[PDB]
Amino acid sequence: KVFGRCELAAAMKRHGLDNYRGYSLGNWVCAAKFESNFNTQATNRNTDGSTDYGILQINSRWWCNDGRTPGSRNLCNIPCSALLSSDITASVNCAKKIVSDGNGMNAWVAWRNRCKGTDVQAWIRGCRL
Ligand SMILES: [Cl-]
Ligand SMILES: [Cl-]
Ligand SMILES: [Cl-]
Ligand SMILES: [Cl-]
Ligand code: NA
Repeated sequence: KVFGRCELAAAMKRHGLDNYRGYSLGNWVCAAKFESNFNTQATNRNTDGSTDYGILQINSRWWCNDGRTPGSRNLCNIPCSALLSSDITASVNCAKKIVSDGNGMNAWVAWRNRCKGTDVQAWIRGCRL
């Protein structure tokens, strides 16, 4: 599923991400835009052999099991394919664990390079929330 901007904002808000660990909703929407272009089915292979999955490009090296990343962990305790569903619940719960682990949203390279320090509220402007 390819979400619309406000559709995704509303789904993320319902799942508890607005101001989660101090990150306003616009941060999460911005991160999703530049990580996946709002596409739940996005995958990208990394040089170390891990793969990023889903709307928030969650990495198989630490967070989910895809059966092809030797020596990796599965800290969200999910198959990585669960992160590609049109239902973002799995991705959101896993993202909550990630953002709590210490480095906050810096875990997402696109957020660090393209959202951090910008007017992120613009990503939810106009939406009925
Ligand atoms: Cl915001
Ligand atoms: Cl772009
Ligand atoms: Cl594996
Ligand atoms: Cl933080
Ligand atoms: Na893994």
